[PDB]
Amino acid sequence: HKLRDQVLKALYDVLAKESEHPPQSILHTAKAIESEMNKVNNCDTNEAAYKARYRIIYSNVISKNNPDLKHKIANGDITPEFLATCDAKDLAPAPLKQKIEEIAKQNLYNAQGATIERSVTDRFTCGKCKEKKVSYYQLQTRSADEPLTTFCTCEACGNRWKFS
Amino acid sequence: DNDEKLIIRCRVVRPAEEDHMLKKIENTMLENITLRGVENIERVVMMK
Amino acid sequence: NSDSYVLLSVEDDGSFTMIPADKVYKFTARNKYATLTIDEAEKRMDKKSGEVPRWLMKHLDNIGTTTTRYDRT
Amino acid sequence: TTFRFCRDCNNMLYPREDKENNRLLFECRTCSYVEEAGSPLVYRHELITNIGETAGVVQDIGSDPTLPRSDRECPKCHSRENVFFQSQQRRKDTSMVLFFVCLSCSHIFTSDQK
Ligand SMILES: [Zn+2]
Ligand SMILES: [Zn+2]
Ligand SMILES: [Zn+2]
Repeated sequence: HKLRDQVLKALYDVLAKESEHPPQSILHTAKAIESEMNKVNNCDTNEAAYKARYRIIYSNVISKNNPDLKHKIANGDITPEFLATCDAKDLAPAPLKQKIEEIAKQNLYNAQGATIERSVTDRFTCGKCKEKKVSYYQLQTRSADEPLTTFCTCEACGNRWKFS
Repeated sequence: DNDEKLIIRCRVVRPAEEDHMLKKIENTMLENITLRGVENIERVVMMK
Repeated sequence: NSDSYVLLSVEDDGSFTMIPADKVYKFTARNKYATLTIDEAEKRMDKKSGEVPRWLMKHLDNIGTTTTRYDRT
Repeated sequence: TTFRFCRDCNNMLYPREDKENNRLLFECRTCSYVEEAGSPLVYRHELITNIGETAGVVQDIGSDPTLPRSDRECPKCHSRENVFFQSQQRRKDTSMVLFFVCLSCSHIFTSDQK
C-alpha cells in the first residue's frame, strides 16, 4: 500500500499548503482518494507509467506559475477527468501556451526549404503543352567562340528544352 | 516540462578525483547518446 | 638595450658619477616550491592517464619525494 | 569563470574539494596558498554563442578617412554627424544590423526597432 499511502499524503500536503485552507478536510481527503482511485485506474500500481502522470499533475500543482490551479482544482475540474485529460501542455498557464504555439509556428516555418521561383515570360512556346509560360533562365556553357546557350524550361507543365 | 528552464540533475553514485572523471563522462553523454531517428541522416526539408 | 643606458647614482655629497652600463641581467627564483623530476614527468606526460590527478603534486609532497631546498637544508 | 592566480606566486589555481568541511578550496599547486570559492561554478562549455559584432572600437575610429559618413544623429547629443559601419563579427549568418558611432557624444547606437 506504499503508493496508495504516499500519493494520499502528497495530496494531503499539496492541499494543506494552499492559501485555500482545508476546513472541509474530509471533503479534501475525499477529493484525494477520488484522485488516487482514478489515478490507479490507468495502472493500479502495475504499470511503470503510473509515476509519470503523477509527476505531471503534482508538479503542475506545485508549479506556481500558476497558483490558480489549486483554486480551480479545489472548486471544480474533477479528478477522474484529469487522468484522461493529458492536458499538461494545455494548462498552467496560457501565456506559456501561446508561447508554445508561437514556437511551433516558427519551427514549422523554418523546417521548410528552398523555393527558387523561376521568373517566367511569354516569349517562347512549350514543347509538351505548347504554352507561353516559359520558365526561362540564362547562363553560359561552351567555349569562347559563342554567346550564351538560351536555356529554356516550361513552368506550366515542366517541359525543359533549348533554343538553337 | 512546464518549468521556465528545463533542467537535468545527475550525480555519480558509488559506495578527491572527481573533476576529470565527471568531465569525461559529460563529454561522453554529449557525444554518444542518440535520441530518436536513424543516424547518418541530417536536416530534412519539405518541398511542395 | 644594454648599450644605451647610463647611470645617475647620487653620492653622499650629491655627486652624480656617470657609469656607462655594459650588460643587464635578469634573475628569477627557482626551486622555491619543491620541483619535480624529469623521468616521472615523462611518465605523467605519456598517456598512462587520460587526465593526471589535480592534486598529484600534493600527493607526491605528502609522500615527501623531491622536497624543497629549504626543507632539505 | 575567470582563472584566479595565487597572489604569492602567479600560477594557475586549481579547484580541489575539502574532505570534510564540504567547500571548494582553490589550492595552489605551486605553493601552499589556498582560497575558498565564491560559487560552486567550476567549468562551463557554452556550445552556443552569438557575440562579437560590436567591439574593436578605438577612441578615434573617425580619424580614419575610409569609413562612410551619414546624417542620422546621435540620440544623446543630437549632432547630425556620425560614422556608421556594419558588424565586426563575420559568420555566414550574421545580421545586416548596423552600428552608428558619433564623435560628439562618442557613443555607439543601433538602428534596430524590434
Ligand atoms: Zn509546357
Ligand atoms: Zn601559490
Ligand atoms: Zn549623441
